[PDB]
Amino acid sequence: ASRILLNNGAKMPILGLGTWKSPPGQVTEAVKVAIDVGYRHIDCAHVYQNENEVGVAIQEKLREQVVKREELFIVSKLWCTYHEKGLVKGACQKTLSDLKLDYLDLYLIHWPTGFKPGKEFFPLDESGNVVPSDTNILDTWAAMEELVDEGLVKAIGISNFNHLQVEMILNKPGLKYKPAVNQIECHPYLTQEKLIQYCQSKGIVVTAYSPLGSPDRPWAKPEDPSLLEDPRIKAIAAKHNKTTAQVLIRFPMQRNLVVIPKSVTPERIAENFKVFDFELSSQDMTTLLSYNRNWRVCALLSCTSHKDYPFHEEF
Ligand SMILES: NC(=O)c1ccc[n+]([C@@H]2O[C@H](COP(=O)([O-])OP(=O)(O)OC[C@H]3O[C@@H](n4cnc5c(N)ncnc54)[C@H](OP(=O)(O)O)[C@@H]3O)[C@@H](O)[C@H]2O)c1
Ligand SMILES: O=C(O)COc1cc(F)ccc1C(=O)NCc1ccccc1
Repeated sequence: ASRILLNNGAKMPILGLGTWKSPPGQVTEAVKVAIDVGYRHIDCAHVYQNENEVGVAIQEKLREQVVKREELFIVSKLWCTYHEKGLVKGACQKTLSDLKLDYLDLYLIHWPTGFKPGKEFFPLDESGNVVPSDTNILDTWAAMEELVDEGLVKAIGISNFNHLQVEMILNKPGLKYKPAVNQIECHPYLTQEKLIQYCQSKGIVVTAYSPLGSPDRPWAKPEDPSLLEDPRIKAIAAKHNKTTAQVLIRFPMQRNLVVIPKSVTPERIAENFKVFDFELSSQDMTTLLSYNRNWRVCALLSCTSHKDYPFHEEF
């Protein structure tokens, strides 16, 4: 099936288009192309600095009647400097304004780490440490719940939450809406079995980010592992007459995950969508899982001292 049922009753397309690092001068056409070739889910964030341009594409396709709003699933994320309960609504409204929408299908707490509010996405002390917020994440969650009740978002969720942090939300006194989704890094070098099992057992859908290993991540080093160039994954792809990227996208789909590969290249946007016509064997799946190295694309040293930094825990 092309969609997965969320715990709010809505269906979420299991394939979406990522937009982190998509240049503002290219992302409008990227999203237009994606919608033209069948994508119905776009993953966005305020911190990506391109929501206005993403919105231009969505709006044109709605105006052109290529797709109805109800058929789209648009996701964005609350940045760390907006965890203060009194700032959450305004942050959501800014994202809605930029995307030119009157609701989001899903709004995520981007990271469990709250930062000092202000214009800077990463406010630093004079010694280079990120400056935290004293806001409790349970209070941030209550503010997210208000967005559902005010009609700004259809679903709320979390991102980069470790299992104890997910548990904190699930155990929140007076919890009104469970998180619908936990969006986490996941690919054959960071397979996330423990966290995935935990979330799924609680009815939380997992979205896999950086499924191709984020080769355009700005902190990449030449000697880093490369999923797209792994000869073992290439061999599995060859067996199926698919590309390595297509195998990397199909892999999380067969684990009942949502997956959000990013591209601004029209040929690749189309390629990445052509993943509903083959099946990896159980053996293929277990073989891909065996490549786990606990290797993370997404982490940040400046935030490792933050009390809510998610990656000290095993999972
Ligand atoms: N919640 C979070 O904290 C978080 C963190 C990271 C990512 N994300 C989300 O997840 C999305 C995906 O992750 P990502 O952007 O880190 O990396 P990714 O999707 O794993 O990889 C993107 C890179 O792969 C290239 N690529 C795409 N398709 C390809 C294909 N078929 N063949 C060869 N190369 C291909 C892209 O190049 P071109 O664009 O030049 O074609 C780009 O350099 C992000 O854009 C964002 O929406 C969320
Ligand atoms: O956060 C994303 O979606 C992708 O990464 C970025 C995307 C951006 F646009 C800007 C920054 C980052 C970044 O460094 N993230 C790592 C991080 C952020 C916050 C707390 C702990 C680790």
